[PDB]
Amino acid sequence: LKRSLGGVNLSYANEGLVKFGYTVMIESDFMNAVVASNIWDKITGTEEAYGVTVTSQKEPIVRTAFQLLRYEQDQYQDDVIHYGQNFKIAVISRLSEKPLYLTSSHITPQKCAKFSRKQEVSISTNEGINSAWCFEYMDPKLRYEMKGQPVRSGEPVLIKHIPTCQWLATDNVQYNNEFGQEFEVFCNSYQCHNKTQNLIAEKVGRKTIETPMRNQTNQNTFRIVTALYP
Amino acid sequence: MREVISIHVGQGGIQVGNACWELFCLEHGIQPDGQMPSDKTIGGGDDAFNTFFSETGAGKHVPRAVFLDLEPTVIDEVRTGTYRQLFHPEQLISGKEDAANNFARGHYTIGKEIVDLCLDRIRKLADNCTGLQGFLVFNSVGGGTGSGLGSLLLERLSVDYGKKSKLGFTIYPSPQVSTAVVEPYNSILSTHSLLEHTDVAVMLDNEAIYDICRRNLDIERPTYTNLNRLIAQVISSLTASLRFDGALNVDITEFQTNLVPYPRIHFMLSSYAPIISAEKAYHEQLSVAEITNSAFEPANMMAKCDPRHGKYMACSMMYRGDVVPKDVNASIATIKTKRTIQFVDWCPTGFKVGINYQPPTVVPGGDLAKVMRAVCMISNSTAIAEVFSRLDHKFDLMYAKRAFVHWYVGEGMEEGEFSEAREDLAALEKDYEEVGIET
Amino acid sequence: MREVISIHVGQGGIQVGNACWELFCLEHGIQPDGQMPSDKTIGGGDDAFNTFFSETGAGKHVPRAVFLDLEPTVIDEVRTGTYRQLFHPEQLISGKEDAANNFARGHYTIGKEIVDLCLDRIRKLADNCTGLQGFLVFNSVGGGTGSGLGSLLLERLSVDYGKKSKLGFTIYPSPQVSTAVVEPYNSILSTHSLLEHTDVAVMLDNEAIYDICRRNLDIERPTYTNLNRLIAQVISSLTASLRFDGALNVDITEFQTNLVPYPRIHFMLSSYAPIISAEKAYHEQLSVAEITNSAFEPANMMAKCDPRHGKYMACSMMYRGDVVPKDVNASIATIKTKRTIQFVDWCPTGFKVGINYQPPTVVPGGDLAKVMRAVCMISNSTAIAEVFSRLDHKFDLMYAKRAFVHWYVGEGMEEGEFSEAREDLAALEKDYEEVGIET
Amino acid sequence: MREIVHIQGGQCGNQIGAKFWEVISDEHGIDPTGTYHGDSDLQLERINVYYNEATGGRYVPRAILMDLEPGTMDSVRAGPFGQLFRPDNFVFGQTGAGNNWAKGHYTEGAELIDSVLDVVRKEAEGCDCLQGFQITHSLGGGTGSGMGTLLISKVREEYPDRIMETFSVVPSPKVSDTVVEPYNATLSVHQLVENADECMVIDNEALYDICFRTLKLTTPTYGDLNHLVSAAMSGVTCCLRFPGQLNSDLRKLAVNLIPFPRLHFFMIGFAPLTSRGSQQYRALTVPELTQQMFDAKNMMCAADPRHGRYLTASALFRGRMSTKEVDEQMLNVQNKNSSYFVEWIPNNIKSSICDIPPKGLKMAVTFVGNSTAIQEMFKRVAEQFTAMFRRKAFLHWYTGEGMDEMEFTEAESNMNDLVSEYQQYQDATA
Amino acid sequence: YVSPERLNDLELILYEKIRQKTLPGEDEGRTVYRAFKYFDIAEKGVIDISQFKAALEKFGCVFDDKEIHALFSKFDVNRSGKICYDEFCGNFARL
Amino acid sequence: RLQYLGDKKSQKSAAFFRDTRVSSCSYISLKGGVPRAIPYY
Ligand SMILES: Nc1nc2c(ncn2[C@@H]2O[C@H](COP(=O)(O)OP(=O)(O)OP(=O)(O)O)[C@@H](O)[C@H]2O)c(=O)[nH]1
Ligand SMILES: Nc1nc2c(ncn2[C@@H]2O[C@H](COP(=O)(O)OP(=O)(O)OP(=O)(O)O)[C@@H](O)[C@H]2O)c(=O)[nH]1
Ligand SMILES: Nc1nc2c(ncn2[C@@H]2O[C@H](COP(=O)(O)OP(=O)(O)O)[C@@H](O)[C@H]2O)c(=O)[nH]1
Ligand SMILES: [Mg+2]
Ligand SMILES: [Mg+2]
Repeated sequence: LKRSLGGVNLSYANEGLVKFGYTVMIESDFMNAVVASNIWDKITGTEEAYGVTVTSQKEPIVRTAFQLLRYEQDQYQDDVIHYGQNFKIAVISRLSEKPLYLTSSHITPQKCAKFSRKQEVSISTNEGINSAWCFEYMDPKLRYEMKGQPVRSGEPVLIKHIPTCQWLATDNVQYNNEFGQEFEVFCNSYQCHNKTQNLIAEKVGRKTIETPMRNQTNQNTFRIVTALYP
Repeated sequence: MREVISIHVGQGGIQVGNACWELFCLEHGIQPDGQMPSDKTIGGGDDAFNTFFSETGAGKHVPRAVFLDLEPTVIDEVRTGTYRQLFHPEQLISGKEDAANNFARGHYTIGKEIVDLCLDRIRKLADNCTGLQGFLVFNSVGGGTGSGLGSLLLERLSVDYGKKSKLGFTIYPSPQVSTAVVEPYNSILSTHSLLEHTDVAVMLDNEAIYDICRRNLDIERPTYTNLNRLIAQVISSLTASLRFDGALNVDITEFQTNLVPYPRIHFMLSSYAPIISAEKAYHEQLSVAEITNSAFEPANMMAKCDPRHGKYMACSMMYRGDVVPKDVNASIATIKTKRTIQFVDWCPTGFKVGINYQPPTVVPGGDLAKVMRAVCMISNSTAIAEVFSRLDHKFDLMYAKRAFVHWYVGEGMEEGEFSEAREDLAALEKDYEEVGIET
Repeated sequence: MREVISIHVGQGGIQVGNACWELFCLEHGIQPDGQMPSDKTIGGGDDAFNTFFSETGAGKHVPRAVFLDLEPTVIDEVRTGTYRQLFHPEQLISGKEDAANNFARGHYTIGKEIVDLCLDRIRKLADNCTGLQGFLVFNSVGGGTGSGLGSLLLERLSVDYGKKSKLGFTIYPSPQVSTAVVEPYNSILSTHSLLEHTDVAVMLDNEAIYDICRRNLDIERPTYTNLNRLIAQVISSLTASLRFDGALNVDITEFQTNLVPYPRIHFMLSSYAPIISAEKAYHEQLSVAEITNSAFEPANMMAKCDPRHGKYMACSMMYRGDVVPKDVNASIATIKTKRTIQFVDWCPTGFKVGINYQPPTVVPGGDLAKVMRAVCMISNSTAIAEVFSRLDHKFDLMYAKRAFVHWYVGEGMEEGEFSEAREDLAALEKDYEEVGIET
Repeated sequence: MREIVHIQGGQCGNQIGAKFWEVISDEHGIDPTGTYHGDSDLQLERINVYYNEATGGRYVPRAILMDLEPGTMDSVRAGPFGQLFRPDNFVFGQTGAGNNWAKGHYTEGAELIDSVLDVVRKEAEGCDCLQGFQITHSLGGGTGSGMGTLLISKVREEYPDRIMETFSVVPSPKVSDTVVEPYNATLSVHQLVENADECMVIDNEALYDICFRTLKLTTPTYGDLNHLVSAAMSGVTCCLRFPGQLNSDLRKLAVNLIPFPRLHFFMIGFAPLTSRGSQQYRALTVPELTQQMFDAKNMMCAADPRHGRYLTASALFRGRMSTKEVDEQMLNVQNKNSSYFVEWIPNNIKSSICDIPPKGLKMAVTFVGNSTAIQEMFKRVAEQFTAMFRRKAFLHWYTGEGMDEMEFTEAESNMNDLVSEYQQYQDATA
Repeated sequence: YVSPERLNDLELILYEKIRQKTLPGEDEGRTVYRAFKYFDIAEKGVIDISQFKAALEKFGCVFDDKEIHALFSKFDVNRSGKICYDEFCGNFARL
Repeated sequence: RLQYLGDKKSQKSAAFFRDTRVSSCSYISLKGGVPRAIPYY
């Protein structure tokens, strides 16, 4: 508890322009909780990955802080993060000695979520494709003309996996660990089950695959938040 | 690209269409005024309402149905009701005078001058549609205008269209509780008219519906409104496969084969479960295994005939909710192992399992609570023999002295129609017995 | 996964049934609201509520109970009582007319119009259960409804399920403090029904409880609330092992193979200790030394039958608290040393031992305070023959010249049946006399 | 270089397809967007086998999705991994099949065959040297069995030399999902014998038995069944994309798995499988791998290989293992399981070696074996027709397509003796 | 909103629901009173908005939170927030 | 070979279970007018 509850100070946000380097939190807008990490508990994984937990308490703690370090050199040398610009979740240097990265693997009958039964999200030390992520605007219609646009702190944020294209969200499922009671974290697509006749859209050509025609519910809603004061 | 045009005729048809359309509109989220909230039009191009709705291009959503009736009372109520602005102000055709429980009247005298408009309207409605999958017709057999226009419309559509599949959700007379006294006639004649011109029919008798509500929902004084609501639930369950994605999908064409080994006599017996009220809802598990078992209990049956009397030919299961597919197959095993239901010797495999994800939707003012699973019952067995004979016996008893006949003879009907039709009724009281029985 | 279905029928059972559940409710922390908040425990603990409660998926627990009685008077108070929101709304079967303390009415004419619902409820209840270990039924024998419907219900189960063991707690008329005037008739005919149908019977005569209440509790004006409290303890006393960790768990299946040497000799009497109030307890020591010694005190037995008047045939004991097992052996050995308590020649080992750690739970506002130890003594002895004899003596005088016979005769029960009862009841007695003879 | 093509049809055939590309996309290190991000330089050398080069550096699968109902194809593209397939390659009508084998082969399915035959020919012509076609579909479904087979039938008239595969999910009598389940499969089956070079039969019961028993899973979803079948797919061509000590293209297996020209129906199995709660407690190495793979229950066919004798069998070990251990276990299994590697063909087990283990596991194998034990499946499954044929009918839903009786009485005349061909090559001895 | 007669209409459907659920020989007021006496546990005679919503859902009359609040305020003239079901049931009996 | 096939000649015999819509297999023997039905592939 001591180290985990060690002092943490979230960095300020200027002009609401969250930029790589500012120690930020990850909240669940619909689940009203903040993503929390654990180093003690060990997942059933031969590699070194560690479980994650979403916590209702919003008091700031180091274990709930991550780092947004540029994932790959790109044309966007200016520091403002752009939609669809690759980036990685980085853990605070205080939680663990070795740099820890959150990662997820594909569906598998052998590899499956402990509770949700979906693709699990892993806090491991792997250094491959499995680290990338890219923001995407909440409004379904704007999904197209947001490419390359600035992201503003305080605006709702969804998450999807570039290696697999699954959204990281939270659901009302209980979980057990030392740090009291908590919910689980996993990646999935809670797409509105209603179907859209996309086939005829192409041949008739009224529409293109790029603009999505399937509503995405709230349970995937995440909103980046900065510290209260500078 | 897939749509189904719903055709309604008669008092019962009009009311059932009203309830079912309320259910469909609420389930798809279209507000009563016909204008979707301006926050969920992302899929407006394709969406799912195309199955029952055809966008006007400016926002309004037109139901793909037509209402016909010769009595202005019900048609007037629809216009003055809270759904006034939804239906098209010409597709609810209005009659002039009532048929008054005379199947002869509604088929050769008062309906000739109006059937013409129905054909034109239906053709115009179908023209906009692109992938017509089938037609649904709800009608009240024991009602004059219902059977008459109901029969004439089906006969005309036969020649007009041909191979298009179409299902008949009739409302046959109750076994002992009665509303009309001449129901045996207008019931019998309609039978022949539908027999060789409709491909599939399902019984929806009343008393069976009434008891189901009393036993489960605990409403000792139910009105017709409670009756119509369940029927809408059955329609939604049957059609949900066409508008909600699922692992196992059943289309209207998936029925003419999987349950129809023969063309001429097309009949069914259905049931529903669960039907649970709030006061008795949260306190129970509502497991998939138990729900399916409750389905085959004769007490919950939706027609006044105990299925145990004979042999089951085929049965189609359509689930909606959070059913785990592995659970579905296990459940069927228990049904087959139970010795209380014995399949007609030939059934080799007459189960068609349908799995859909979207849960049933609850409408305000209804009796059903909120549930996470459901099962639909559509299976025909030799048990549909009681319904036909029982109607017939009354026919002979009341025809043995030429009673009530003159109401028919002087309206244009020849005398030979009755003689010929009853021969079809004999041709139906000597059908479901050859395999009802080491041959 | 280990669950037992409870059956309650009749006025006598209902209140004793009422007492058992509350303590059962208390022991798990499920407040009458239907919740188990605990120390904010959600998934962070074992699953022990299976033994007597079932999970509904989200929230509340539904007890595995079915209630039967022909007079809605008793059911109503429970339905509107302090636990109104716990029991299933419809599983509380309610009758229309009182059994009027006549067996013939309760077994042949009015009792045959409600069993159908009972079996239907039970069959569905067993479906949810996966590790059914047996049945526990509470009933009264001195009442037409009690013996009648209870007997018919038990018979129905015998064929429906068969090998499933049955344990029933009945309430026979007191030797002299007795209320009903026709109670003996119903009892004997009840004995025939359960003689060859039930497996383990636990005598729970009422008068014995009064002395236990008065002498030890030092209460001179006990009420029906007090007596019910003791019974719930024993009922919770006997089955508590299956659901909590213990040194040597003992399953309900391990009574027919350890307490009934012969198929017909299956009637057994109970006793409880220690018994101490909330005033004079902390100044007394309550050691395994004397607690076991008191349990064999004839005056402390839970039934009005002197164990000093017959040899001991087989015994079974369960310990709870912080009892060190070796303390268990020491208490038993001296008992054998004492010559007052004597066993039969053919039982070399006649002590079955079991230890369960959990301390008995205290329901505030009662008579028994929080002690750290206790023991339940359940033993079958040949001395119980007298009680059956005493009932027989009552029957002969009141049946010599047809006392109240016409009331029973007119309901349909044959006159010669009583001759059947006398034959069976006396036959069992003559069976017991031979068993006690020495080799 | 010796690339192949895939034609998956029918909702059943489509759903399996939906994951295989999911499975394949991982092995070559490709995410949904169609961009390369792999790790090992060997990952990309043999990539041309399943993808075609495209502008912008993006790759698209060489797949043709064929269906007669609109919902299925509308379903896939809007879901995860929905961008890989070329939009043009899609083909669908406005009618549907409705598990009517008649409608799917003469009236509706016949009229649209032009497009699918139009698209299929073009893609095959593009490849430098077409290795062969692999056809996946459900004979229990309408479009797959009914219209899907014809494409299998027709394509033979244009490409006589290339070899075929079929991952057909034949339905089993235990739990039937359709009453028609037993007038669409066989009529597609009968045409299957004369054209299909090889046949893989996957029985649903095996999947549920496979999932519940070994995986120790509680509430599986079709996503569970689909992937396990898909994993088998990677085994067939696994050695076709990575270097190894002992390689064997899909041709080489064909030579050493079919004892006689027409007896081309196999049973397959995938190992090793263990539950989430059991991984650590198991020491995974070469010799206990054989115990799982040769176990009958591991088979995906409802038939029990203990009902008959194995004719020929092949196994492709996955994971980097030496050459010595692979052979020796074969010698013992042959001798110990001699009773079944029947007796007139010595050492009827083929061996393969590949050095790319499935990501996240260090040893696994794929099984493709021929054993008369398949005879039961073609004897019992729907065996009721022989008694249920006698009464001549259900016809009115199938003569609606001009089908006559002679097309049925003739089939057994052509079809009478499969086991009467398989049975004979089970008791014969030198 | 819900100021206009829509609140009265909701009462009309509600009155129908209890009328359908009413047992023979008893008025709707007793049927509504028994449900209120079933839901309440304090026995004081006053229930909160949550209890009122639970009673409505049991009868099958389920509406949005705004409508439930409006109905409660319509009969809660005092604005204390603890409506008395004794008068609430009596009004239904009169109607 | 072996395998299976369909039946496909409906409007032939039994004169009653002919075209009785109800998945009723093919038709009804009635040669003896007694029990077992025709026991889709
Ligand atoms: N279950 C149910 N049955 C209805 C309903 N409305 C009408 N019916 C049936 O209709 C019968 C009464 O005659 P109708 O068929 O309604 O008469 P109609 O259709 O208006 O024909 P005409 O009266 O000649 O104009 C009753 O016996 C009912 O079985 C309804 O809302 N629910
Ligand atoms: N100790 C005890 N005995 C009871 C209780 N209730 C009923 N009895 C027994 O029941 C016998 C009389 O039967 P009833 O009072 O009529 O109850 P019943 O057996 O259900 O018979 P019915 O009134 O017809 O329902 C008495 O002699 C009691 O021994 C109780 O609460 N405690
Ligand atoms: N294993 C597996 N079987 C499937 C899947 N989808 C469908 N099926 C099987 O396919 C059968 C039905 O096929 P059908 O719908 O008639 O094929 P279609 O006519 O092309 O749509 C069912 O019995 C299922 O067992 C799947 O994703 N996995
Ligand atoms: Mg009318
Ligand atoms: Mg009583």
